[PDB]
Amino acid sequence: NSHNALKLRFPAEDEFPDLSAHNNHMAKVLTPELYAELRAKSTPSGFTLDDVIQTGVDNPGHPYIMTVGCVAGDEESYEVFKDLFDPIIEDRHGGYKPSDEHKTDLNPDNLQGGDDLDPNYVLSSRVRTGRSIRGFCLPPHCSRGERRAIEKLAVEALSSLDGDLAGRYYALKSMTEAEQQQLIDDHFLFDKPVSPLLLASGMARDWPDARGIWHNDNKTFLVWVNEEDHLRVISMQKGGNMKEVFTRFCTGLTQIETLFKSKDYEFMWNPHLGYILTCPSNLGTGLRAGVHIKLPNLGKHEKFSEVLKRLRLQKRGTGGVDTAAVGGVFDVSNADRLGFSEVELVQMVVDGVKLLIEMEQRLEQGQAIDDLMPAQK
Ligand SMILES: *CC(=O)N1C[C@@H](C(N)=O)Oc2ccccc21
Repeated sequence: NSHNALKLRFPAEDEFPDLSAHNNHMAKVLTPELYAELRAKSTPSGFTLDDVIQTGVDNPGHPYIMTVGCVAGDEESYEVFKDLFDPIIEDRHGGYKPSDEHKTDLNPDNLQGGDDLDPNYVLSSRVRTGRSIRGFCLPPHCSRGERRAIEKLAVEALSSLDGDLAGRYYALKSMTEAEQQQLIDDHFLFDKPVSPLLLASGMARDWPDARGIWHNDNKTFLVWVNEEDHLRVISMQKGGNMKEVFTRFCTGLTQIETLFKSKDYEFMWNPHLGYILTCPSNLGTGLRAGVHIKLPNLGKHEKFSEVLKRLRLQKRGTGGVDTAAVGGVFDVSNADRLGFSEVELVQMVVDGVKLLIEMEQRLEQGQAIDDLMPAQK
Protein backbone atom coordinates (compact mmCIF):
# COMPACT_ATOMS: atom_id res chain seq x y z
CA ASN A 1 0.00 0.00 0.00
CA SER A 2 1.40 3.36 -1.08
CA HIS A 3 -0.41 5.18 1.74
CA ASN A 4 1.37 3.29 4.52
CA ALA A 5 4.67 4.07 2.78
CA LEU A 6 3.76 7.77 2.62
CA LYS A 7 3.05 7.54 6.35
CA LEU A 8 6.45 5.87 6.82
CA ARG A 9 7.94 8.99 5.22
CA PHE A 10 6.86 10.78 8.49
CA PRO A 11 8.63 10.30 11.84
CA ALA A 12 6.79 7.62 13.81
CA GLU A 13 6.05 10.04 16.66
CA ASP A 14 4.56 12.40 14.08
CA GLU A 15 2.02 9.69 13.18
CA PHE A 16 1.53 8.43 16.75
CA PRO A 17 -2.07 9.04 17.87
CA ASP A 18 -2.74 11.32 20.82
CA LEU A 19 -4.07 8.77 23.34
CA SER A 20 -3.61 10.98 26.41
CA ALA A 21 -7.16 10.99 27.79
CA HIS A 22 -8.04 7.52 26.46
CA ASN A 23 -9.12 4.65 28.70
CA ASN A 24 -9.12 1.67 26.34
CA HIS A 25 -6.71 -1.26 26.43
CA MET A 26 -5.07 -0.24 23.15
CA ALA A 27 -4.20 3.15 24.62
CA LYS A 28 -2.79 1.35 27.64
CA VAL A 29 -0.63 -1.01 25.55
CA LEU A 30 0.38 1.14 22.58
CA THR A 31 3.73 2.67 23.43
CA PRO A 32 5.30 5.04 20.87
CA GLU A 33 7.97 2.37 20.43
CA LEU A 34 5.46 -0.35 19.54
CA TYR A 35 3.96 1.99 16.94
CA ALA A 36 7.39 2.50 15.39
CA GLU A 37 8.07 -1.24 15.26
CA LEU A 38 4.68 -2.21 13.80
CA ARG A 39 3.50 0.88 11.88
CA ALA A 40 5.09 -0.66 8.81
CA LYS A 41 3.72 -4.22 9.05
CA SER A 42 0.71 -5.29 6.99
CA THR A 43 -1.48 -8.32 6.45
CA PRO A 44 -2.04 -10.17 3.17
CA SER A 45 -5.40 -8.42 2.89
CA GLY A 46 -3.66 -5.08 3.49
CA PHE A 47 -4.61 -4.48 7.14
CA THR A 48 -2.25 -2.09 8.93
CA LEU A 49 -1.72 -1.20 12.58
CA ASP A 50 -3.53 2.10 12.01
CA ASP A 51 -6.46 0.13 10.60
CA VAL A 52 -6.34 -1.92 13.81
CA ILE A 53 -6.21 1.00 16.26
CA GLN A 54 -8.30 3.67 14.52
CA THR A 55 -11.39 2.85 16.57
CA GLY A 56 -9.42 3.05 19.80
CA VAL A 57 -8.03 6.40 18.69
CA ASP A 58 -11.45 7.86 17.88
CA ASN A 59 -13.33 6.30 20.82
CA PRO A 60 -11.70 7.12 24.19
CA GLY A 61 -14.04 5.33 26.58
CA HIS A 62 -14.68 5.41 30.30
CA PRO A 63 -12.33 4.23 33.08
CA TYR A 64 -15.21 2.18 34.51
CA ILE A 65 -16.04 0.55 31.16
CA MET A 66 -12.70 -0.21 29.50
CA THR A 67 -13.23 -1.00 25.83
CA VAL A 68 -10.63 -3.13 24.05
CA GLY A 69 -9.73 -0.28 21.69
CA CYS A 70 -8.86 -2.28 18.57
CA VAL A 71 -10.30 -4.69 16.00
CA ALA A 72 -9.01 -7.29 13.56
CA GLY A 73 -9.41 -7.14 9.79
CA ASP A 74 -8.54 -10.77 9.11
CA GLU A 75 -7.16 -13.88 10.77
CA GLU A 76 -3.53 -12.90 10.09
CA SER A 77 -4.20 -9.61 11.89
CA TYR A 78 -3.87 -11.44 15.21
CA GLU A 79 -0.36 -12.67 14.38
CA VAL A 80 0.99 -9.78 12.27
CA PHE A 81 0.14 -7.42 15.14
CA LYS A 82 0.37 -9.97 17.95
CA ASP A 83 2.97 -7.82 19.70
CA LEU A 84 0.04 -5.45 20.30
CA PHE A 85 -2.94 -7.80 20.60
CA ASP A 86 -1.33 -10.21 23.07
CA PRO A 87 -0.79 -7.66 25.89
CA ILE A 88 -4.33 -6.33 25.51
CA ILE A 89 -5.64 -9.90 25.52
CA GLU A 90 -3.69 -10.57 28.71
CA ASP A 91 -5.17 -7.40 30.21
CA ARG A 92 -8.79 -7.96 29.16
CA HIS A 93 -9.03 -11.75 29.62
CA GLY A 94 -7.74 -12.19 33.16
CA GLY A 95 -4.05 -12.45 32.40
CA TYR A 96 -4.37 -14.89 29.51
CA LYS A 97 -0.68 -15.29 28.70
CA PRO A 98 0.59 -15.55 25.11
CA SER A 99 1.57 -19.18 25.75
CA ASP A 100 -1.80 -20.15 27.31
CA GLU A 101 -4.15 -22.61 25.59
CA HIS A 102 -7.88 -22.30 25.00
CA LYS A 103 -9.94 -25.48 25.15
CA THR A 104 -13.27 -25.58 23.34
CA ASP A 105 -15.90 -28.02 24.64
CA LEU A 106 -19.22 -28.26 22.82
CA ASN A 107 -20.52 -31.59 24.14
CA PRO A 108 -23.80 -30.72 25.91
CA ASP A 109 -23.65 -34.02 27.83
CA ASN A 110 -20.70 -32.58 29.78
CA LEU A 111 -22.90 -29.94 31.45
CA GLN A 112 -24.32 -30.97 34.83
CA GLY A 113 -27.95 -30.13 35.48
CA GLY A 114 -29.36 -26.85 34.20
CA ASP A 115 -32.62 -28.37 32.93
CA ASP A 116 -34.85 -26.94 35.69
CA LEU A 117 -34.00 -23.41 36.75
CA ASP A 118 -36.77 -21.97 38.92
CA PRO A 119 -39.32 -20.83 36.32
CA ASN A 120 -40.67 -18.32 38.84
CA TYR A 121 -37.39 -16.38 38.54
CA VAL A 122 -35.74 -17.32 35.22
CA LEU A 123 -37.91 -16.05 32.35
CA SER A 124 -35.63 -16.78 29.38
CA SER A 125 -32.38 -18.60 28.63
CA ARG A 126 -30.11 -17.64 25.72
CA VAL A 127 -26.64 -18.68 24.50
CA ARG A 128 -24.95 -16.48 21.90
CA THR A 129 -21.67 -16.65 19.99
CA GLY A 130 -20.02 -15.69 16.73
CA ARG A 131 -18.14 -17.40 13.94
CA SER A 132 -15.79 -16.27 11.19
CA ILE A 133 -15.39 -18.28 7.98
CA ARG A 134 -11.74 -18.92 7.13
CA GLY A 135 -10.43 -17.32 3.93
CA PHE A 136 -12.47 -14.10 4.13
CA CYS A 137 -11.67 -10.76 5.71
CA LEU A 138 -13.66 -9.71 8.78
CA PRO A 139 -16.54 -7.20 8.58
CA PRO A 140 -14.31 -4.15 9.20
CA HIS A 141 -12.21 -5.07 6.16
CA CYS A 142 -14.29 -7.44 4.02
CA SER A 143 -15.33 -6.46 0.49
CA ARG A 144 -18.71 -6.48 -1.25
CA GLY A 145 -17.66 -9.52 -3.26
CA GLU A 146 -16.40 -11.28 -0.13
CA ARG A 147 -19.48 -10.36 1.90
CA ARG A 148 -21.80 -11.56 -0.84
CA ALA A 149 -19.84 -14.81 -0.98
CA ILE A 150 -20.20 -15.48 2.74
CA GLU A 151 -23.89 -14.67 2.58
CA LYS A 152 -24.35 -17.17 -0.25
CA LEU A 153 -22.61 -20.04 1.52
CA ALA A 154 -24.20 -19.30 4.90
CA VAL A 155 -27.69 -19.10 3.41
CA GLU A 156 -27.15 -22.40 1.61
CA ALA A 157 -26.00 -24.08 4.83
CA LEU A 158 -28.94 -22.70 6.82
CA SER A 159 -31.40 -23.70 4.11
CA SER A 160 -30.01 -27.20 4.50
CA LEU A 161 -30.99 -27.26 8.20
CA ASP A 162 -34.15 -29.23 8.97
CA GLY A 163 -36.27 -30.40 11.90
CA ASP A 164 -36.37 -28.16 14.97
CA LEU A 165 -33.68 -26.17 13.13
CA ALA A 166 -35.61 -25.88 9.85
CA GLY A 167 -36.02 -22.18 9.19
CA ARG A 168 -36.15 -19.29 6.75
CA TYR A 169 -33.85 -16.48 5.64
CA TYR A 170 -34.73 -12.79 5.28
CA ALA A 171 -32.39 -10.49 3.37
CA LEU A 172 -32.36 -6.99 4.84
CA LYS A 173 -32.45 -5.48 1.34
CA SER A 174 -35.50 -7.44 0.16
CA MET A 175 -37.52 -7.18 3.39
CA THR A 176 -41.02 -5.78 3.12
CA GLU A 177 -42.10 -3.25 5.71
CA ALA A 178 -44.35 -6.00 7.08
CA GLU A 179 -41.56 -8.56 7.39
CA GLN A 180 -39.32 -5.95 8.98
CA GLN A 181 -42.08 -5.09 11.46
CA GLN A 182 -42.54 -8.75 12.36
CA LEU A 183 -38.82 -9.15 12.95
CA ILE A 184 -38.70 -6.01 15.11
CA ASP A 185 -41.60 -7.31 17.19
CA ASP A 186 -39.71 -10.61 17.50
CA HIS A 187 -36.52 -8.87 18.73
CA PHE A 188 -34.82 -10.66 15.82
CA LEU A 189 -33.94 -7.60 13.73
CA PHE A 190 -30.66 -5.68 13.75
CA ASP A 191 -30.89 -2.21 12.23
CA LYS A 192 -28.28 -0.20 10.35
CA PRO A 193 -25.38 0.60 12.73
CA VAL A 194 -25.27 4.17 14.00
CA SER A 195 -22.71 4.08 16.80
CA PRO A 196 -19.60 6.21 16.13
CA LEU A 197 -17.78 3.00 17.11
CA LEU A 198 -19.03 0.83 14.25
CA LEU A 199 -19.47 3.50 11.57
CA ALA A 200 -15.85 4.64 11.94
CA SER A 201 -14.60 1.04 11.83
CA GLY A 202 -16.26 0.43 8.45
CA MET A 203 -18.51 -2.32 9.80
CA ALA A 204 -21.47 -0.59 8.10
CA ARG A 205 -20.00 -0.53 4.60
CA ASP A 206 -22.43 -1.16 1.73
CA TRP A 207 -25.38 -1.52 4.12
CA PRO A 208 -27.53 -3.54 3.81
CA ASP A 209 -25.76 -5.56 1.09
CA ALA A 210 -25.18 -9.21 2.10
CA ARG A 211 -26.71 -8.74 5.60
CA GLY A 212 -29.49 -11.08 6.66
CA ILE A 213 -31.48 -12.76 9.42
CA TRP A 214 -32.20 -16.49 9.42
CA HIS A 215 -34.46 -17.99 12.07
CA ASN A 216 -35.95 -21.42 12.71
CA ASP A 217 -39.71 -21.81 12.55
CA ASN A 218 -39.83 -22.33 16.34
CA LYS A 219 -38.12 -18.97 17.07
CA THR A 220 -35.50 -20.79 19.17
CA PHE A 221 -32.51 -20.59 16.80
CA LEU A 222 -31.43 -17.33 15.14
CA VAL A 223 -28.50 -16.45 12.87
CA TRP A 224 -27.32 -12.99 11.79
CA VAL A 225 -25.31 -12.91 8.57
CA ASN A 226 -22.60 -10.26 8.10
CA GLU A 227 -23.63 -7.92 10.93
CA GLU A 228 -20.72 -7.72 13.40
CA ASP A 229 -19.10 -11.04 12.57
CA HIS A 230 -19.53 -13.36 9.61
CA LEU A 231 -22.13 -15.32 11.58
CA ARG A 232 -23.81 -14.44 14.87
CA VAL A 233 -25.56 -17.47 16.39
CA ILE A 234 -28.16 -17.28 19.17
CA SER A 235 -30.12 -20.11 20.79
CA MET A 236 -32.99 -18.91 22.97
CA GLN A 237 -35.87 -20.45 24.92
CA LYS A 238 -38.49 -18.96 27.22
CA GLY A 239 -38.04 -20.47 30.67
CA GLY A 240 -35.03 -21.94 32.41
CA ASN A 241 -34.08 -25.15 30.58
CA MET A 242 -30.57 -23.91 29.98
CA LYS A 243 -29.57 -27.46 29.04
CA GLU A 244 -32.00 -27.46 26.12
CA VAL A 245 -30.80 -24.05 24.92
CA PHE A 246 -27.16 -25.12 25.11
CA THR A 247 -27.94 -28.39 23.33
CA ARG A 248 -29.64 -26.51 20.50
CA PHE A 249 -26.66 -24.14 20.41
CA CYS A 250 -24.19 -27.02 20.14
CA THR A 251 -26.10 -29.12 17.63
CA GLY A 252 -26.88 -26.16 15.37
CA LEU A 253 -23.26 -25.05 15.39
CA THR A 254 -22.11 -28.62 14.67
CA GLN A 255 -24.48 -29.02 11.71
CA ILE A 256 -23.47 -25.65 10.27
CA GLU A 257 -19.78 -26.49 10.59
CA THR A 258 -20.41 -29.88 9.00
CA LEU A 259 -22.12 -28.26 6.01
CA PHE A 260 -19.31 -25.74 5.63
CA LYS A 261 -16.67 -28.48 5.75
CA SER A 262 -18.63 -30.45 3.16
CA LYS A 263 -18.22 -27.33 1.02
CA ASP A 264 -14.49 -27.15 1.96
CA TYR A 265 -14.93 -24.07 4.20
CA GLU A 266 -14.27 -23.81 7.93
CA PHE A 267 -14.39 -21.52 10.97
CA MET A 268 -11.37 -19.47 12.02
CA TRP A 269 -10.00 -21.36 15.01
CA ASN A 270 -6.62 -21.96 16.62
CA PRO A 271 -5.57 -23.57 19.92
CA HIS A 272 -4.46 -20.28 21.53
CA LEU A 273 -7.23 -17.79 20.66
CA GLY A 274 -10.09 -20.27 20.27
CA TYR A 275 -12.44 -18.94 17.61
CA ILE A 276 -11.31 -15.81 15.77
CA LEU A 277 -13.63 -12.79 15.64
CA THR A 278 -13.41 -9.09 14.81
CA CYS A 279 -13.22 -7.88 18.38
CA PRO A 280 -10.43 -9.26 20.62
CA SER A 281 -12.85 -9.09 23.57
CA ASN A 282 -14.94 -11.98 22.15
CA LEU A 283 -12.11 -14.45 21.52
CA GLY A 284 -11.98 -18.13 22.41
CA THR A 285 -15.66 -18.96 22.92
CA GLY A 286 -17.40 -15.69 22.00
CA LEU A 287 -20.04 -17.14 24.31
CA ARG A 288 -22.57 -14.93 26.11
CA ALA A 289 -24.74 -17.43 27.99
CA GLY A 290 -27.24 -15.44 30.05
CA VAL A 291 -30.65 -15.40 31.68
CA HIS A 292 -33.37 -12.83 32.11
CA ILE A 293 -34.19 -13.32 35.79
CA LYS A 294 -36.49 -11.77 38.41
CA LEU A 295 -34.14 -10.64 41.20
CA PRO A 296 -35.83 -7.51 42.54
CA ASN A 297 -34.67 -7.67 46.17
CA LEU A 298 -31.19 -8.85 45.22
CA GLY A 299 -30.81 -6.05 42.68
CA LYS A 300 -31.34 -3.43 45.38
CA HIS A 301 -28.77 -5.13 47.65
CA GLU A 302 -25.38 -3.46 48.08
CA LYS A 303 -23.53 -6.76 47.55
CA PHE A 304 -25.16 -7.83 44.27
CA SER A 305 -22.15 -6.70 42.22
CA GLU A 306 -19.72 -8.52 44.53
CA VAL A 307 -21.74 -11.74 44.42
CA LEU A 308 -21.83 -11.57 40.62
CA LYS A 309 -18.08 -10.95 40.50
CA ARG A 310 -17.27 -13.88 42.77
CA LEU A 311 -19.54 -16.11 40.69
CA ARG A 312 -17.64 -15.01 37.54
CA LEU A 313 -20.90 -13.63 36.15
CA GLN A 314 -21.93 -10.17 34.97
CA LYS A 315 -25.12 -8.11 34.88
CA ARG A 316 -25.16 -7.15 31.21
CA GLY A 317 -28.33 -5.11 31.70
CA THR A 318 -31.66 -4.70 33.40
CA GLY A 319 -35.27 -4.86 32.26
CA GLY A 320 -35.61 -8.16 30.46
CA VAL A 321 -36.89 -8.86 26.98
CA ASP A 322 -39.70 -6.30 26.93
CA THR A 323 -37.75 -3.63 28.82
CA ALA A 324 -40.43 -2.82 31.41
CA ALA A 325 -38.99 -4.53 34.51
CA VAL A 326 -35.87 -2.36 34.85
CA GLY A 327 -34.77 -2.81 38.47
CA GLY A 328 -36.52 -6.15 38.92
CA VAL A 329 -35.44 -8.22 35.92
CA PHE A 330 -31.75 -8.55 35.10
CA ASP A 331 -29.76 -10.11 32.25
CA VAL A 332 -26.99 -12.11 33.95
CA SER A 333 -24.38 -13.94 31.85
CA ASN A 334 -20.89 -15.39 32.02
CA ALA A 335 -18.13 -12.81 32.31
CA ASP A 336 -15.20 -14.83 30.92
CA ARG A 337 -14.91 -15.68 27.22
CA LEU A 338 -11.33 -16.89 26.75
CA GLY A 339 -9.53 -19.50 28.82
CA PHE A 340 -12.73 -21.37 29.72
CA SER A 341 -14.53 -23.92 27.60
CA GLU A 342 -18.13 -23.32 26.55
CA VAL A 343 -19.40 -26.05 28.88
CA GLU A 344 -17.51 -24.49 31.80
CA LEU A 345 -19.05 -21.07 31.21
CA VAL A 346 -22.56 -22.52 30.89
CA GLN A 347 -21.96 -24.50 34.07
CA MET A 348 -20.77 -21.42 35.95
CA VAL A 349 -23.96 -19.67 34.83
CA VAL A 350 -26.26 -22.47 36.02
CA ASP A 351 -24.47 -22.81 39.35
CA GLY A 352 -24.41 -19.07 40.00
CA VAL A 353 -28.07 -18.67 39.06
CA LYS A 354 -29.10 -21.30 41.60
CA LEU A 355 -27.35 -19.44 44.43
CA LEU A 356 -28.77 -16.14 43.17
CA ILE A 357 -32.27 -17.63 43.38
CA GLU A 358 -31.58 -18.82 46.92
CA MET A 359 -30.35 -15.35 47.90
CA GLU A 360 -33.43 -13.76 46.36
CA GLN A 361 -35.72 -16.07 48.32
CA ARG A 362 -33.89 -15.42 51.58
CA LEU A 363 -34.13 -11.66 50.97
CA GLU A 364 -37.83 -12.19 50.24
CA GLN A 365 -38.30 -13.63 53.73
CA GLY A 366 -36.67 -10.48 55.14
CA GLN A 367 -33.58 -12.41 56.23
CA ALA A 368 -29.92 -11.75 55.44
CA ILE A 369 -27.66 -13.45 52.90
CA ASP A 370 -24.37 -12.72 54.71
CA ASP A 371 -24.09 -16.51 55.21
CA LEU A 372 -24.67 -17.39 51.54
CA MET A 373 -21.93 -15.14 50.14
CA PRO A 374 -19.71 -17.21 47.81
CA ALA A 375 -15.93 -17.20 47.46
CA GLN A 376 -14.22 -15.84 44.37
CA LYS A 377 -14.39 -18.54 41.68
C1 LIG B 1 -14.13 -5.17 20.91
C2 LIG B 1 -15.14 -4.46 20.06
O1 LIG B 1 -16.23 -4.98 19.84
N1 LIG B 1 -14.84 -3.21 19.57
C3 LIG B 1 -14.03 -2.26 20.35
C4 LIG B 1 -14.46 -0.80 20.05
C5 LIG B 1 -13.51 0.16 20.80
N2 LIG B 1 -13.54 1.42 20.40
O2 LIG B 1 -12.71 -0.19 21.67
O3 LIG B 1 -14.53 -0.51 18.66
C6 LIG B 1 -15.12 -1.45 17.88
C7 LIG B 1 -15.52 -1.02 16.62
C8 LIG B 1 -16.09 -1.90 15.74
C9 LIG B 1 -16.24 -3.23 16.10
C10 LIG B 1 -15.84 -3.67 17.35
C11 LIG B 1 -15.26 -2.79 18.26
